[PDB]
Amino acid sequence: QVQLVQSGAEVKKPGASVKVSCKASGYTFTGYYMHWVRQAPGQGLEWMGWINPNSGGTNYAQKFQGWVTMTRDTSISTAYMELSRLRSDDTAVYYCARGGLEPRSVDYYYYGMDVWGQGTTVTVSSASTKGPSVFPLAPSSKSTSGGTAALGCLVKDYFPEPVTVSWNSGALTSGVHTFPAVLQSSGLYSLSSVVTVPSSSLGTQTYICNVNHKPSNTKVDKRVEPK
Amino acid sequence: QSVLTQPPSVSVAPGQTARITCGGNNIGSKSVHWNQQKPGQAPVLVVYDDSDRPSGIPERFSGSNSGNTATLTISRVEAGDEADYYCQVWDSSSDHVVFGGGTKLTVLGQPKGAPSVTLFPPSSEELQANKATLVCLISDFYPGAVTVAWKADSSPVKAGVETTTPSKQSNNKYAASSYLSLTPEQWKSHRSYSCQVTHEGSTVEKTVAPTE
Repeated sequence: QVQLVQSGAEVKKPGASVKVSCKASGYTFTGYYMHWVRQAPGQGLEWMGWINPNSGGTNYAQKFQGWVTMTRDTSISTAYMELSRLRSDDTAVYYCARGGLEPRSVDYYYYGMDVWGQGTTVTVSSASTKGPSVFPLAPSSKSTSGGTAALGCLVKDYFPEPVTVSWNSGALTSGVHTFPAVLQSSGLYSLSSVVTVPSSSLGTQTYICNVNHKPSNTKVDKRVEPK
Repeated sequence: QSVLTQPPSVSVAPGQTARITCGGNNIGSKSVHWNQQKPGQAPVLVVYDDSDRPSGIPERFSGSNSGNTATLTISRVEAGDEADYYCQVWDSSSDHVVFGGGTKLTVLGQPKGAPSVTLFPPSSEELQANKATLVCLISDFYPGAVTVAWKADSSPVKAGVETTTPSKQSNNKYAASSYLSLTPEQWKSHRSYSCQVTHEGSTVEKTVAPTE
């Protein structure tokens, strides 16, 4: 059961640093090179370098020299990668991946990158943490078509991602469409969650969207009522 | 050094054979490995040493490597093969792994569909906080390309618009959304506002009005 398990998502200001980790299990950590590969959003894989977990020796692609430091702790079979002085265009998912078998030996076999960690998102933004303003999207005659009514919640101007929305504490799940967030030019996000329900059921049933923004320690239950 | 050149997109009908090329100078002399990356996931090694498969990978995935072109070949293409495919070599001048730029495989034949559009006006709660946002939700369209334009009383509004890129829904159609920010005075001073969605040459337009 060969696994690489990376540490959790990180959100940073330009100029800051971050240290991400990659815990290996199910094989002999010191017997394989560890690589790191990043992927900026919507873009291709970019190899960063490798570390030899047996010696600690490293090798960095050119554009990662001088601000990337790969280390390891063999005690706990863990590789680390420290990124120094982040720029906004370092925003990316950062992967560790196990590489060539038996470093510096007659049996050296690089057959690709056969096992990948799950990735660590690193978001670099000058925006500052901020909980959302949650507003009802009231069902009206204009939000109704053919006896079903659409109502929802606007989750406005928050940072960073993610936010989760449920409805009526998890009891209302059919008809729920939570849209992916827009990143506005202010650097803050907005998203909406909408639910289609029987227009005869408004008046008898209460609708509450439950918004959780864990990065700001904020939760909002917003009642959504007809006009 | 080894600069690996892949076509950005390849499309193929179900059951057919997809070929994704990876071009490089004397790539034939290096061992080429191929990773598959499905939306949302970490990459997966699908072919190594030009033609071998890791255990678990179906036999429909094969590759060749000769001269100046390596080729990932996917036989009997299923819709579950939609993914980004990357080739990879190891440069000998500097123990440096080089990736190709990636190839998007789109599997053809999914049914087209015009967008459904729902437009909400500013809530009274927001207006009472001295702000106003119009929300235009766009769903169930395919293919996943759309253009969004906003009007106040039929003249075009270009400031204050924020629109997502489309993204796949669980039913394999796409969704997007667009937001128009304005002041409560701007919202009340016009007779109507419109969100107008263009998809494959045809438009769906929804209107809201402050006094409604």
